[PDB]
Amino acid sequence: MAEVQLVESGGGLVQPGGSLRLSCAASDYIYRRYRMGWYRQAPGKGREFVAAISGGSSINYADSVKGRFTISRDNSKNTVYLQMNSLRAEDTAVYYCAAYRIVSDPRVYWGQGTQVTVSS
Repeated sequence: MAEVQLVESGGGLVQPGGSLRLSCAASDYIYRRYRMGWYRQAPGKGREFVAAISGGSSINYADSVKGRFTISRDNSKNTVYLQMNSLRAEDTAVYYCAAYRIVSDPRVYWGQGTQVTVSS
């Protein structure tokens, strides 16, 4: 059998113009072959794409974060990072890591989310 685990950290409270760095640590099964993405959801709104990496396609960013957020990964730690710069109040949301491999797995795996609050 294989273990599936996604662990997010790095959320917190900052002011407009501030910055954060989120991390998503994945089990080996997931990290070696799945596309890994960040999504976010504010209360009352739908969940939306932020950025993604790996899984056989190139890095992709949502329009609303291009140039301000940067996704990367460290194979020695099985971890994906989201460097978040120039934060705006409208970036306030729960940020979720997700893993998906649509050619071979009918399941999307989600972390439980980390809260990002941008408030003056």
